Amino acid sequence: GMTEYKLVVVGADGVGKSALTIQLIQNHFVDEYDPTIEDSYRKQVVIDGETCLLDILDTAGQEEYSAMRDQYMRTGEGFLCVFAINNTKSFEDIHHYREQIKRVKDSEDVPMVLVGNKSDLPSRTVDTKQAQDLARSYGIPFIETSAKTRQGVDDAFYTLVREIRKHKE
Ligand SMILES: *N(C(=O)N[C@H]1CCN(c2cc(O[C@@H](C)[C@@H]3CCCN3C)nc(-c3noc([C@@]4(C)CCCc5sc(N)c(C#N)c54)n3)n2)C1)C1(COC)CC1
Ligand SMILES: Nc1nc2c(ncn2[C@@H]2O[C@H](COP(=O)(O)OP(=O)(O)O)[C@@H](O)[C@H]2O)c(=O)[nH]1
Ligand SMILES: [Mg+2]
Repeated sequence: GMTEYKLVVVGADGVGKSALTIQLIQNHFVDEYDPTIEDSYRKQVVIDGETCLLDILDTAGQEEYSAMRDQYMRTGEGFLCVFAINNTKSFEDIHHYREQIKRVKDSEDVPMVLVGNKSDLPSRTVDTKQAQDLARSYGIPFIETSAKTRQGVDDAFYTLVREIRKHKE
């Protein structure tokens, strides 16, 4: 049977959650995607020789801590916590997203990857060392991405699948 991995992409508005998801799905950079569209997209991929089905939830809805929103986020097996390297506030929000994931999954060990997006841009405000160190503090991997150039896109989603595999085993 083909294993399906449910991946959820989270982070502050405008960090590039949709552009990253669409690069994985379409193999195309989409600079404009309605910031309110929250949807799931599937793609069959080969990761370490195993053909698997990715189901990616690209988050966008209003901040809401209700039984309904918690249950929808709880379907995720692994999470990408995205910030933009030129937006300090998005990096400073990361701990909130991790805390909410741990809470809905009722687990101290949820497969997770820290993603520093917009790596193509020159006006960086978050040092790579600070981002590597945040990931080190949590015991999770860190991946530098650009949805514009496709830098790190497969690395981010594929590392998350590998983290899910380790957790299940
Ligand atoms: N974009 C904009 O403002 N978008 C909205 C929609 C999402 N959103 C938001 C804000 C937020 O803020 C916290 C960091 C902060 C801490 C104190 C309370 N608030 C104000 N947090 C979230 C958020 N946090 O967790 C989520 C999840 C989707 C992550 C996975 C786990 C769970 S479980 C659960 N329930 C939820 C939820 N909700 C999550 N989301 N979201 C702000 C703009 C762009 O304009 C430009 C308009 C500003
Ligand atoms: N230069 C650059 N712009 C990006 C990148 N990813 C997203 N963007 C831009 O950032 C803005 C928000 O992207 P979007 O995917 O809508 O973010 P979301 O709200 O997290 O889904 C848009 O203007 C995008 O063109 C990237 O890696 N590089
Ligand atoms: Mg979006």
